[PDB]
Amino acid sequence: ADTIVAVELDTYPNTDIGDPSYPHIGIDIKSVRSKKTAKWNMQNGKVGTAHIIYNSVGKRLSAVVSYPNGDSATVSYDVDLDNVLPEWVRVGLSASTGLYKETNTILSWSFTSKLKSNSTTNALHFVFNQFSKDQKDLILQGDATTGTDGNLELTRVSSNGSPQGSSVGRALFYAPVHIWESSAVVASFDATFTFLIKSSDSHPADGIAFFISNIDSSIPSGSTGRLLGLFPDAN
Amino acid sequence: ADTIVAVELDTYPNTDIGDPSYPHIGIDIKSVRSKKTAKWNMQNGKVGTAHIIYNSVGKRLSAVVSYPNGDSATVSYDVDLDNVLPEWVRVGLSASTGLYKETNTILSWSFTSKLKSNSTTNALHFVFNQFSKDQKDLILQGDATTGTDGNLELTRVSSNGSPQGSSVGRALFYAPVHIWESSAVVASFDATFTFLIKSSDSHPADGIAFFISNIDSSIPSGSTGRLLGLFPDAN
Amino acid sequence: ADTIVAVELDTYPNTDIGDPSYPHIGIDIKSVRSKKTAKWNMQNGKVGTAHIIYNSVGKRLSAVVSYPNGDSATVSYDVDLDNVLPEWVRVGLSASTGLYKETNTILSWSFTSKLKSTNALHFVFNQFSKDQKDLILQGDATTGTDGNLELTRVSSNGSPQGSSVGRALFYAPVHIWESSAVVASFDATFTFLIKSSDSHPADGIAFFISNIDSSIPSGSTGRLLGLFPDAN
Amino acid sequence: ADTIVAVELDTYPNTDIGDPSYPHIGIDIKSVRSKKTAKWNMQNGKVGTAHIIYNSVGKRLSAVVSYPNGDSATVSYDVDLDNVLPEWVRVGLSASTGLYKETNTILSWSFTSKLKSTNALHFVFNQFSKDQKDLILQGDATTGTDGNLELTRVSSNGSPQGSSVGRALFYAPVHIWESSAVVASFDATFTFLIKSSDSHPADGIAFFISNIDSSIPSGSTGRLLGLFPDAN
Ligand SMILES: O=C(O)COc1ccc(Cl)cc1Cl
Ligand SMILES: O=C(O)COc1ccc(Cl)cc1Cl
Ligand SMILES: [Ca+2]
Ligand SMILES: [Ca+2]
Ligand SMILES: [Ca+2]
Ligand SMILES: [Ca+2]
Ligand SMILES: [Cl-]
Ligand SMILES: [Cl-]
Ligand SMILES: [Cl-]
Ligand SMILES: [Cl-]
Ligand SMILES: [Cl-]
Ligand SMILES: [Cl-]
Ligand SMILES: [Cl-]
Ligand SMILES: [Cl-]
Ligand SMILES: [Mn+2]
Ligand SMILES: [Mn+2]
Ligand SMILES: [Mn+2]
Ligand SMILES: [Mn+2]
Repeated sequence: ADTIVAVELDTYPNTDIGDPSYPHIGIDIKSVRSKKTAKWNMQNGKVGTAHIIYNSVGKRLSAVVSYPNGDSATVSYDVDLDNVLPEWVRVGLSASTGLYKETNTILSWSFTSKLKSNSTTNALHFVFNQFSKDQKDLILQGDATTGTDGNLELTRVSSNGSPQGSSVGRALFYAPVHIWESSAVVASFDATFTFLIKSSDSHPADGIAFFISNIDSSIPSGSTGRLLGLFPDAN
Repeated sequence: ADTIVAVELDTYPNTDIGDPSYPHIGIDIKSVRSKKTAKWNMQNGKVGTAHIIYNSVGKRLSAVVSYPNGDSATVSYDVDLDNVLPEWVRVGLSASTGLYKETNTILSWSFTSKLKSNSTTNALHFVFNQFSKDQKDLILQGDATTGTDGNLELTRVSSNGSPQGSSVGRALFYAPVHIWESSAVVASFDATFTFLIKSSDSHPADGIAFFISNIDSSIPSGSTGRLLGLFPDAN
Repeated sequence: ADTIVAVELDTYPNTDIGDPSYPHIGIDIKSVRSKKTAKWNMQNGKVGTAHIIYNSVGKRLSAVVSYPNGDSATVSYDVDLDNVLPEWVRVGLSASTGLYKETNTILSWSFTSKLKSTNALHFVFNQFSKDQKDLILQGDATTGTDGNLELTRVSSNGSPQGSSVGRALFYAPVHIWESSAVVASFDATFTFLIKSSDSHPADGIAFFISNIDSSIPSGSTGRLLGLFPDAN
Repeated sequence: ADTIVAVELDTYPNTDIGDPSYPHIGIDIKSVRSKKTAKWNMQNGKVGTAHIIYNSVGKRLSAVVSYPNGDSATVSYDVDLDNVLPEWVRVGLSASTGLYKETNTILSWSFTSKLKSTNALHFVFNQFSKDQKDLILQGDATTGTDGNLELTRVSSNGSPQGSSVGRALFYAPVHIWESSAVVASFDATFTFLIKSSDSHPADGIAFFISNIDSSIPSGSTGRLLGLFPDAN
């Protein structure tokens, strides 16, 4: 199976598999059953921003999701990712729908990774504030598409604009990322994305995640719905 | 009194005032008596590197000090600096000597502060990899000088190069820094400096600190030696 | 007198002192009579963006001003700024009104200077604060609670006032060149909103680089854009 | 054929194909016969640094190569690279030897591309890894355990070999221009160590920008620097 570290924006409470009974942000270490969650008020049709932060000194993976009116949710988890991730990874965004559905629109995405030693460094930084129709530095998987409106649609949307159910899609940056290296004194990464989740359903579902995977990661078969395109099962 | 948050590279164990019985790196929140320390092997005459990291999501102030042979010490402390620091600060480097002495030479210093909200930001970044004789964007205090060798000598050195006792000096960046702001979702800062501590004494003393202070901070009277130019007393 | 290098966004043609007969962007080296200009269609009430670029290798000072519909004006001038500026400088934004007027609202400003062989300064304001401790405000310039920097005076009911001048300078001096550096470069970007109900908007906005102790020259409202004591 | 824009650090004068009669730095636009050159004193066994700078406003491609004693050579060429390069590219380093030889050791490489109206790519290698998954190595190029990138072949006892050619390309394609961008800029820096015990060092190192599927052209050792199929 793939190795997955992720931050989930989980719009649907699947209490059968350990979700809390409300929409939530979560930290996922090799399981869709978050090691840590926090209550999250997803604002239907509003543009939200997620920030994800980690470094090898503090060994704490932190995330905050916020909307323009000021409401925010935060979750942190203490973990040494050196003991979890392979040395080389790809980084990506994933989203899904199931019996319920929502747009999983990404308006922007930035990422920075640094390996530091004895000086004021190896580094990778990319930022997309507009996506292109043929975005050659992104690997799209599943239902994910980039449009001429400058956005990344992780899950399927109809020609009339409406989201579709039982959809799953992901976008990974093209280059592998050197996420740790034994001679480095500091390894850090940061990610930010902005998103627009909109639904006319009885309940929106399923959510968006930022994830870090093995370089050859692919969408697990059957990972629509509650598995967020990240995991083959709810274990 | 000034308000001080600092990371100390403490070369002399002052066990009377709560130092551990070995050289150490420490996190100082409004007291020279560190809230958290870790054992540190200072390598006499070698160039070391210190990295300091904080963000308002994880609320953990982390530091690591390392030398070219690979040895490193790390300390982290959980603290919400919003409840400690004023909104506007200056950032700086400080060092002292006492009855024992050492060179407190800074070879480079970088700093980044960011205030983020709902997007992929206000920011300040500076880096000095060489200091100038007349370094107009630095406020020097006490015995601190910049040379034509490209370094910052925080404490006094004789014409023959040898360090002097009972010395104290500091360098602050000229512009005030907006270290937190209530509408920001993320406030983060990072600092890195490289240093060369060298001594022929029976024991080196006293150490170097990176600090964040009120904008009008000055060297407390009598803060040579164990007080590291940061504090008026050992309380 | 001060030493001034500036990029001007000149909304009012003063053909009396060398302006072309249209609004224009210009490169100003120690005089308000631009060394190089390009025609500029200022879009009243729209948010524009100015990008300014220089490096000591190419020794070209370049600027472009653009609006969201894509219309843009560009101007470039070959100059070795080592021969013009003091080693240490301050960097700033300036604007003026005169007999005609406009808002000179800055929504964001960023700046980067590097000396490589690296020393570097970078700041970004995407929202300004009411009491902006790392800005030196001169003349009529204020920062509000709307996150913007108003370079010239605006009345309580929101409207711009005439014969106004104001500037904002970054607090720290900047080391703009150093003889041992292989590359000295700088870049600046700002976004602005110029709005006018006048018969003609005037006078404009500039990004400028000055001696560290620069102050608004006496009488520099109107066509002198808060930068120069005279039209020489 | 490939489409190539390059900055060459040319250690061997091939006056037969248009080189000046001295080692030189040159700007190459779709041909090995540089559009612009400048005399260059390569310092055998010393670590040098190359800085390359371009932006779509000034439309000047500039480069400087320098050593720690301060000696430097600079070359600039006015060109609109929108008219030359494909929208998407890969960026890389290339080097060759021929009948004379040298080490073509890269100690560090950084690159930044930005499209503003911002999209951006930045990478920095200050130490290379043995299995460098974000580099595409072509020809004789290898990465070691000493943290360096060896573009041409070196023998087990450390010495450079003749008629060798190798390149390293960053794994991700780069969006080097986009029609809606107001500013498209890129910058690259690399540090290198060219060492030779030969009667003359040869042939040199280049930073280059190519079509995304670029490969070493057949026969491009020696004076063609791994970039071009011929001297046209
Ligand atoms: O922050 C800055 O000053 C530079 O970023 C920008 C520049 C131009 C435009 Cl249109 C939008 C942005 Cl965010
Ligand atoms: O990392 C890079 O590629 C750029 O940084 C440098 C550039 C030139 C020199 Cl001499 C030294 C350094 Cl650290
Ligand atoms: Ca769920
Ligand atoms: Ca002590
Ligand atoms: Ca005018
Ligand atoms: Ca040649
Ligand atoms: Cl369920
Ligand atoms: Cl299952
Ligand atoms: Cl004691
Ligand atoms: Cl005391
Ligand atoms: Cl006139
Ligand atoms: Cl006059
Ligand atoms: Cl020849
Ligand atoms: Cl040929
Ligand atoms: Mn969940
Ligand atoms: Mn101590
Ligand atoms: Mn004019
Ligand atoms: Mn040549």
